[PDB]
Parts: sequence; C-alpha cells; structure tokens
Amino acid sequence: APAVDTAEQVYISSLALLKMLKHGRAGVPMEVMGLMLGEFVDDYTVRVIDVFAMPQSGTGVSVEAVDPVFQAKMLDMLKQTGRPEMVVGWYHSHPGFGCWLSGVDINTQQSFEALSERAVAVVVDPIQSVKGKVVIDAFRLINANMMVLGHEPRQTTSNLGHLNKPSIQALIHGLNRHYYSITINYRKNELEQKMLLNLHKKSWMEGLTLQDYSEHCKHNESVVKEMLELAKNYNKAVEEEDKMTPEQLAIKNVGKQDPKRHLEEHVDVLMTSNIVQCLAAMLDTVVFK
Amino acid sequence: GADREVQRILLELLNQMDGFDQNVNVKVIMATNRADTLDPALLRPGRLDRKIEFPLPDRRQKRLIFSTIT
Amino acid sequence: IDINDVTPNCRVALRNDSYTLHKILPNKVDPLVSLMMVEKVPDSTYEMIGG
Amino acid sequence: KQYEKSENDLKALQSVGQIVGEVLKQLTEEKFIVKATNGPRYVVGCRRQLDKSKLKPGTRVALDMTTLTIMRYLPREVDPLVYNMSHEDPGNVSYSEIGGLSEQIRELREVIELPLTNPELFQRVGIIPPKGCLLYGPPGTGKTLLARAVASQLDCNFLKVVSSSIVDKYIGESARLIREMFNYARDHQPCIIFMDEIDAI
Amino acid sequence: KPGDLVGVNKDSYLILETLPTEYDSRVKAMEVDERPTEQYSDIGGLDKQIQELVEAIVLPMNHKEKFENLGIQPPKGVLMYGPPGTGKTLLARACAAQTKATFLKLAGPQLVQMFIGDGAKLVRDAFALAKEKAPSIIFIDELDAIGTKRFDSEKAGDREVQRTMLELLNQLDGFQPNTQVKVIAATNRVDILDPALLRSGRLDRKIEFPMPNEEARARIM
Repeated sequence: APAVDTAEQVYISSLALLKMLKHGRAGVPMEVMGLMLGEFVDDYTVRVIDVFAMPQSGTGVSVEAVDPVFQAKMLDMLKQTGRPEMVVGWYHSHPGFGCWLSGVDINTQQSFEALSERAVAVVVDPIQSVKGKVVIDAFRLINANMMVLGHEPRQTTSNLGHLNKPSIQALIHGLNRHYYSITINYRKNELEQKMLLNLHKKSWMEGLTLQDYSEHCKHNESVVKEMLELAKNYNKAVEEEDKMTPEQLAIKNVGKQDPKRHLEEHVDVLMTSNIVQCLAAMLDTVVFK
Repeated sequence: GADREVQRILLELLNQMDGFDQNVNVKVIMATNRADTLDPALLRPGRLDRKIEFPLPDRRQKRLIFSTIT
Repeated sequence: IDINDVTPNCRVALRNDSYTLHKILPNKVDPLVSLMMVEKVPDSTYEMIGG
Repeated sequence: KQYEKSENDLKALQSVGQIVGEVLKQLTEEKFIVKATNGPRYVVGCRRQLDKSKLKPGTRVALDMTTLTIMRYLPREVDPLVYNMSHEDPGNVSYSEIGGLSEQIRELREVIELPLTNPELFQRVGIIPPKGCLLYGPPGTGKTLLARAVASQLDCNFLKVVSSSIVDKYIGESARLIREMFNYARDHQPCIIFMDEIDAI
Repeated sequence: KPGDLVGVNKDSYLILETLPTEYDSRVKAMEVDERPTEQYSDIGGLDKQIQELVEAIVLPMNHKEKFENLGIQPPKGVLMYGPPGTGKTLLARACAAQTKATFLKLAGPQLVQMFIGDGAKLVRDAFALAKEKAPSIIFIDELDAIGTKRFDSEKAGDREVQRTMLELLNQLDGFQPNTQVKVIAATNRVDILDPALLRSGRLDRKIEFPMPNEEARARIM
C-alpha cells in the first residue's frame, strides 16, 4: 500500500563480518543475538563498522535477550575511545533455523525499527548454511500487504536483490513476506585482505628442517611395501579395461579401489618427500660451516 | 502387525547371513532346544554345514561335572 | 523424465512433491525368487546320489 | 512469578518441539551417533558449551529438532510404569495376618532377606546365593499375601509388579518393561523384585 | 507423576494442562445408568435365597458402621449358581434398590476382546472405575467367558482369556479393597468354573438356586 520509503543497503566491513561468524558458531544450536555499531552516511547506506553481543540466553533473539546493562556500559567507554558509534541495527544468528525469522523475532526487529527506521536484522547461519560464501540475509521487515499488492518492489528501488534457499519452500515464503534479500556489499581493501592471508613465520625454521636419517628410511620402506600389494591387480588393469562404464568396470578389473590411482599417488608422495628432506640436509651443511 | 515384524527381521537376517562367505567371517551359531516351536525353514542346510549333537551324558561323564560344582 | 513409468508391474522411483512418479528402477524382485535366495538350498550333482 | 514459568515455553518453540535420543556410540568429539527413542537414527553435533565427557550410552541426550545438535544432557532412562511399582511397596497386610505359614516364611528369608544385609555369609560357604524364588500353592493359601506382607513390614524398596497385563500386542513395547525392572534393581541395590501372576508370561 | 496423563500439542510442543484419568470406550459402552427395580415381589417365592443374599450384600453397605463393630471383612463377592430361570436377573435389580448404590453392569464376554493384551487392561479398568464411582456392586453376567484355568495346554489355548482370568483375581485381592467392591456373580454352573475363582475369599457365599417350589410358582403368577 502506498508509502515512500527507501531500502537500506547494508555495507558490512571485513572486521564486522568476521565477528558475526564468530558469534554465530559459538551460540550453537541456541540462537543468540547482538547489536551492530556503525554510521549512517548518504541517503540509504548504513554501514556496520563493528559488532558486540547481547548475552547468550535460551530466551535468545528476543527483546529480553537485549540487555540495558551492556548497552549503557559500553557507550560511556566508547566516548573515551574517540568513537561513540550509532546503533545502525542489530544482528542475530539462527543456527536452529535458516534465513526465515521466528515468530518472536519479527516483534524484536520491530522494536529496533522504532528506534531507528534505518534498522535491519541480519541472519547468520553456520550449521543451517548451504553456502560457504557466508549465508547471510538482510531484512528491514515490512508487512505482508506490501508484498501482495506489489508495492514492496516500488519501495526497494536502488536495490539489485537475490534469492537463495537454505531450507525449502517454507523459507522462501517467509522471506517474501519480509523484505526478501536486500543487497549486501562489502567495504574491504588490500591492508585487511593482507591480515587475513597469513599463517606462520615459523615457515622460516620449517623450510630448512629435515629429520633423522632412520626416519627417511621408515618412509621409503612403508611405501615400497605398500606398492607390492596393489601391483597384482595392476596386471589385469593394463591387460583389459575395455569397459568405460564406471559401475561395470568397478566389479571387473577392481576399478573401484583402482591400483592405477593409488600407485601413482604413492610414487608422487615418495618422490616429493625424499627430495625436500635430501635437499635441505645438503643446503644446511654448506651454509652453517 | 506384530507377527509381520518378526517375520521381516528373520528374512533380513537370512539374507545378511549368506553375505559372510565372501569374507573371512564365521556364521551365526544358534541353539535349538525345542525344534517344534521353530521353523524347519531355519534348520535347512546350505548355510549350515556342521551340525553339533549333544545327547544326555552317561554315568562316567556325569560324575566329573558333579565334582566341579561341589 | 521417463514414459515407462506408466507401464504396469514395474517397480518405480518416486520423487515426493505429491508422490509423483520419477522413473522405473531397473532392479526388480519378486517373492518367488527371494524364497530360493534366502534358503540357499544345497545343490548337488549326479555323483552324490550316484552308485 | 508468572513471567518466569512463561519463559521456558518459548525455549521449546524456538527449537521447534524438542526430542529425546541417546548416544549410540561416539564417533569423534564433535560427532556422535545417536539412536532416537522417537524413530530415526541420527548423526548429531554438540554445543561448544556442552561437554562431551558427560554423555554416555548408558544415558540419554536431548537434540534440537531442526538442526540436530545436542543441546544438553538428560538422566538415565527409566519407564513410567517402574516408578509406580517402587511406590506400590506399602500395600498393607502386617506380619500377624500371614502367620501359621511361619515354617514356610523362614524358608523365604534365607533366600531374599540374607543377601541384602551381607552376601558375606554365603561367600564363606563358597557359594553364590540361589537364583530366583518361585512361590506356588493351591488357591487361597496366600502366596501373594506373603511376598507383599514382608515387603511392607521392612519397608525396603520392593517392586510389586502385575505381569498379567504387561504383555501387549505392541511389538517391542512388551519387551522394555521386563528389562527395565532387572536393571533398575541393580541400581537401587539392595532391592527385591516380586512379579505376581507371572503365570501369564 | 509418571503414569498420569497429560496433554501435549502435536503441532508445537507444550503441556497445555494436565489431564485427569481416562477409561477406555470398550468398557464404557457396556455400562448402565441404573434401570428400574423389579424387587423381591416380582421374583415370587425363592425365600431362603433372598435371606442369604440380603444378609451378604445389602446390610453391610447401609449399616456399614455395625459391620465394622462385628469385626468382619464385608464380602469380596457372593456367588449365585444353579439352573437359569430362577430369577437371578430380577433378584439383581432388587439388590440394587435396597443398598442405594450403583450396579455396574459387566459382561464376561466384553472383558475378553479382539485386541490382544489390551483385553487384560479392560478387566483392570472395569473394577478400577467401580471404586471411583462410589462403593459399588458389580453385576457380572456369565463369568464362564473370562476363563477356566486347568491349563497345561501344550498347544495354544488362547490366553487373552488367561491374562484376564489372572487380572480378575488381582483386583479381588487386597492390594486394592474388596470391602468397597462387592461382586454379585451369576453363572449357570460351578462345574464349568475352576476353583481358583470360587474359593471362599473370592466368592464368599455359595447360594444355590433350585427351580421354584409349588408355592413359589403361585406367587410368580
């Protein structure tokens, strides 16, 4: 039904997204929530700088889950940091459900909407997720009628939108009633990207390291012994394998548990292992003395 | 429904029993004490090869047993 | 997917969404064959009886 | 006070209808294999918070219906019926009303009463107390009055069980009750278990 | 507490309230709301029999305080046996009027039923309810249906009937009262019946009903 609204594109920072994953994994299976800190810039963009949590409770994703004590306490301290940030919205996780909000959860979204109408609820799924691209959706949440009329696409303009299905027709219907998937963009760059890249500086010691010679021998022995077992099937394999049909081949020439795949796999581990150990021993010798 | 479950359970068991021969495993060992409250289908061979007989003990056999319990 | 699913006395796959027929399964069984199979009856040649 | 009660209700509704299971066998710390008391066998997880150590196959766990992760630990499985049998121990009838039977009464004590206090007496002999008691007699004698009558006077844990309606046509449901009473007694040791009218069985 | 009935919602699960006891339909249908009395007059003659029956059932229900003073255990059940047509059904209706209590109609054939192991639960429920209804007299017709235990039956022998025969003893035994439930039993013969049932602390009085005397038939007319 006619109203002149705009959609909120949710710009999630790298720092913020990672914390949202952290909280959601931890909460399992019980659904947990928290508030989002950010800034309101332009005429629709709410950006999430950082996220903190409201307590883990089995009364989670509720108005109750929200703690007045946490919120005040943080905000005095935040004034000192030289970042007192706006509450752009609230994030929650469902690891008992998908991107379909619960019945309590719709009321809770509404309370946030009263405070700042630039408020969204972002659903974080880590074991009700079907995608490793981070299954997150955004809702502002508006009534059923708006979908039915077809008003709701007039309001969203300046959106692309998207649709995914973690869990069947029931979720799709829940999504459509709300506000469906409004676009999530990321504020990221190369400095943040380099931090995430890392593993070990300890690679420094490890590249040079090689083990005791008795150990070099253990490895070589174990592999040659192994290779003998598979060898007897291999004879048959090369003689035949006219079949190209995976199910028939499997029974016929022991195609499943194949001697080719495994024997190759074995020559390749043995070769590489011997090279790095041998190569290091020699390199160290020359250099230290 | 009751009678049918027990019947299904036993068919599955026969089918899985036959599965053993391909592998090293030794088959089911079971005791029939009353054979008339048992199916003769379950006493048929081809899955049985060895059949154990126990009879009643005689005098001498019995005496030995009596010492162990006492 | 499959017009052979309309053919009677064929074991058939179904995909649920109303119990809709998918395709006919190429592996079929009857109880008469299954009777032979479970027993594993001893089978023997002419020699055993022989003499 | 009313708000506190109202709060737990929401916990069920968030999980959507919580279900009981048991840990069949532990695959790894994260993944357990659970056989359900409701039906299907399941592969399950555990909350970060909920410890692995607590769960046992001797005991029951609870699972979130919609994601199949173990929320928490639940106590050892005991049937509803067996709770009623333990309670049924005072059914009245004092030791006076069962007299004259007194010679036969002395025989019942040797078997039942003596191993409770000390199994040590039979141990010195070098024999394990004799298994099972059978009470039989012509009608009206008071074979059931006797078993029942001593159980009340001592007031020891005594399961009094009617076994002439415990068999049902419900396959698998008849089995559980019969098992449960033996297991239970081993736990609530010392105990006596009396089944009346097991002529039926 | 375990065994008590409780409601749960099948769609999403909460215990709405706790639900009180429940007695199956199969027993419920057989029951009666008490039918008019024929009294002792309509069953003309049969004087000696009436005197025994009245003494056993009716006087302990009404003047129950005096019976406690005598010290006695009020009957577990009394038995009527002997040839049909002697007005047992009529006599039952009369018993009911004197006591001012419920005669709970029970058929011996209804207790053994088509469902198996459930039939045994039926006997437990029928006596169980009589206690709850107030003090009661259970009018059982044709107890010959419930079973005759001489069993050794190496082949079958039914045994829906066995379970019910044993359960019926249990309810008569003083695990539950038998001073609250009285049994007025009518069976055509005691020859058919087994001694497990008859005893003297399952059925206390044995009242034989001979066929009417000469004066008795004039009273009936």
